[PDB]
Amino acid sequence: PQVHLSILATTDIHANMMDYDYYSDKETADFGLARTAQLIQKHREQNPNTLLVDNGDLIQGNPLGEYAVKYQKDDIISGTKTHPIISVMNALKYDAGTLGNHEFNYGLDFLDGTIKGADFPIVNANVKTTSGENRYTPYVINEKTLIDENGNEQKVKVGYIGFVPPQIMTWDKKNLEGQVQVQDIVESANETIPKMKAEGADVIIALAHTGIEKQAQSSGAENAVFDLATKTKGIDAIISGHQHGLFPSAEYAGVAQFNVEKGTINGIPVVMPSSWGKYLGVIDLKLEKADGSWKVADSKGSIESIAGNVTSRNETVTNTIQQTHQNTLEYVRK
Amino acid sequence: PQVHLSILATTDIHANMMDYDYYSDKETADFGLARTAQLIQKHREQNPNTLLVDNGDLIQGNPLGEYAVKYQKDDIISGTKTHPIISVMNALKYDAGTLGNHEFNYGLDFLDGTIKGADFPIVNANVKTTSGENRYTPYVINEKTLIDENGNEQKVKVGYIGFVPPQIMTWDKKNLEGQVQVQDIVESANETIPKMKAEGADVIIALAHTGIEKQAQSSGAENAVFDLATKTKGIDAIISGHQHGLFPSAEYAGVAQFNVEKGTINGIPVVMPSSWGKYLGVIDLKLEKADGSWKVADSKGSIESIAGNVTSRNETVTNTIQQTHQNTLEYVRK
Ligand SMILES: [Mg+2]
Ligand SMILES: [Mg+2]
Ligand SMILES: [Mg+2]
Ligand SMILES: [Mn+2]
Ligand SMILES: [Mn+2]
Repeated sequence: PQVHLSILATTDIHANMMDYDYYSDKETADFGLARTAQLIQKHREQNPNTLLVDNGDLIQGNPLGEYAVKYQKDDIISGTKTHPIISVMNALKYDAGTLGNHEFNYGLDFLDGTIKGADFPIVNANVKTTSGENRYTPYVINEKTLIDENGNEQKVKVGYIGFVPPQIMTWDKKNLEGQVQVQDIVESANETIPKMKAEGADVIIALAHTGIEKQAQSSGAENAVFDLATKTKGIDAIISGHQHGLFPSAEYAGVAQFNVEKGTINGIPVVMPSSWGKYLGVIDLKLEKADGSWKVADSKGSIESIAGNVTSRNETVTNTIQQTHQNTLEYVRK
Repeated sequence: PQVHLSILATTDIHANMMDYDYYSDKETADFGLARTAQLIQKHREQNPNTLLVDNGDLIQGNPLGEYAVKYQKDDIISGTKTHPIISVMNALKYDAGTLGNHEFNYGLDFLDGTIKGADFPIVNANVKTTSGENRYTPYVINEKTLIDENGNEQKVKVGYIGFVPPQIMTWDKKNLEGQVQVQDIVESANETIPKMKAEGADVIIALAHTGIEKQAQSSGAENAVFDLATKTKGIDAIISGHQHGLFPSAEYAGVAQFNVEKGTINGIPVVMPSSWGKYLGVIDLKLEKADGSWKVADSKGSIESIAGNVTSRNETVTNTIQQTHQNTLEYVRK
């Protein structure tokens, strides 16, 4: 009897809550989480066993992100106020998030404070203190009661692990030098996966804030998804970002280890849903239990555009962010 | 009897030649000089006395700009090959251009090489050598034979002067420290304008790669257009950019010195046509001659969107850039 599990994913939102360009000071139809959330609802309606994750580069990039750090830094840091972007994610009932490089742009304290307000775990395994301790929650495992194809309950332990590029040491040198170090993405995965398996994880989802190259690279690579898929063992699904590209896409047809039709790399489903909420990532897993152990019998990775599928703003996003958005308009209009 | 002179302006194109997103690897209708050039053609058909200028942040920003610096650096530097973006500008018969902050991202030598290939002058008055000499052509004056409203010829000397924000010393510290310095925008204008008037300039156009604030600022300001308009004398038209905003726009109604209906600041027409070719700036001057000297009798600044006015790519742009664009696709796809 199988379990059909769906994972929905956003990446590189870059603080675009509304379908709005603060620079031209105009509405747009082309991007924004208020539009992507319409796809999220649609997919949730299709499968009760649905998880929702974000892949980082979330809280920074436009004037709304600037507004939050300028006007609410102290209260966000203390946990008094929830970061307004995190409030949206909370309203949407995200199950997990992770850190992109741009999460570090406003300093470590603001990031810690941002994380404090999330209802869901925000994980990262490769950023460490100067003495070698995990600087963030490295992974989490949640026991989920999923419904199988016979309608029966199946308890399945789902784990999330996250990765950021080591190049944050360059990009955010001022904020980070002397305060953290960053372990190679693949080496972090290999160190951490065994622990997740020991602690009972049945399905492991990588929130890999890192892109895709067509061939192997060595340690320290900025865009390491191919290496994650080939050099590790135990990851069942990979969410990709950072490059602001699309995966799957036709360009990868004929590249060793890639299956464009299935959206897989080395047999593991991978999705990279563009940037700014222009696409939603969708991974389907068919889980099969044997010998008390779960495996992935079949999978697919796909992406869906908001273009042509979405024509209006999601009310949950709009209602949640509205005040902050109007505050941002005032801030921008000086 | 008057002369109607029209000035068309682009700004912050950021190497978007085609209406194409290299990151998602697909066509867009949203931006690109190939679309803006359709507005250029339309406006040129409306008035024989038309000038065309670019306001900087032109050669950098996307993978096409990267392709040029990576694959053609040596030949661009020597002047052996024209920068492909500059070939497009040459083909569209631009009359002048200027330096935005991003022109410095690839170093001083590459920028010098890029400029060598332009058929038109690229001016900048405020970047200086460490000893105080102008690092670039500070201004140019061209005697134009314009046609007045009686159909008669009128020789009018048009000058172009350009400015970049002094903050390039921070943004491009590695490329610039110890090699140039940057004079305050207003102070550069006040130093340079008298010389232009001495050399006979009748009409002076500022290619001001700098944005707009609603009230006065002091020396060293990043966004200095208000101060240019109020603290200098002798500028007849200002092209603004850098902020990626819109001007004229309704937000400025009721702000002292601003006239939204006419698109002026302190009586001088100003335009800021968004970014990436999403708008074309259009300034109309009605020039009158009294006693051997020209003055601007009436003026207007306006911007026009490619949205709703343009539905296809301009052939001169496409034909000129096609090979480079195809090479860029190969580069991006690896
Ligand atoms: Mg960063
Ligand atoms: Mg990133
Ligand atoms: Mg700029
Ligand atoms: Mn990003
Ligand atoms: Mn720009």
